[PDB]
Amino acid sequence: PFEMSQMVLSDIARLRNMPDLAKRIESYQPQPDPLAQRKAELEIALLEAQIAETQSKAIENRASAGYKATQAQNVQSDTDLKNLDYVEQESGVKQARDVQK
Amino acid sequence: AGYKATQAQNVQSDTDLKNLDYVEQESGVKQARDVQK
Repeated sequence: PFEMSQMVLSDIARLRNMPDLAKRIESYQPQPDPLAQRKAELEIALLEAQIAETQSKAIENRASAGYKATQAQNVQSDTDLKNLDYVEQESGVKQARDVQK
Repeated sequence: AGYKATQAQNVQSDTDLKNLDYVEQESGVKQARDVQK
């Protein structure tokens, strides 16, 4: 850490008959930039947001697969109805039913 | 995802109705009901 570098630099300055420069190098306390810490916190928050968004996307994909299976079942039922109607038309059952009424 | 599950449930209900209509048509229940009126 730079704190011990401060001690070494202050000792060098004090030994070379420059005491004022040493008292500065000693009195200097470095402070972190609040903007950088804010940026790091926002980056962490954004990363968790992307994780949540990906989880929600996977859930939506599963739901879409289920609805796309239900649609296939409904299509199969519609196909069965179409086959029944075709059989009735070919065999003349519809004509007989219409004649009856 | 929730709305896409609700849609699946509605599709299942529609399929049940289609099966009921197919059974009624095959068994002639619809013809009897029409004859009654």
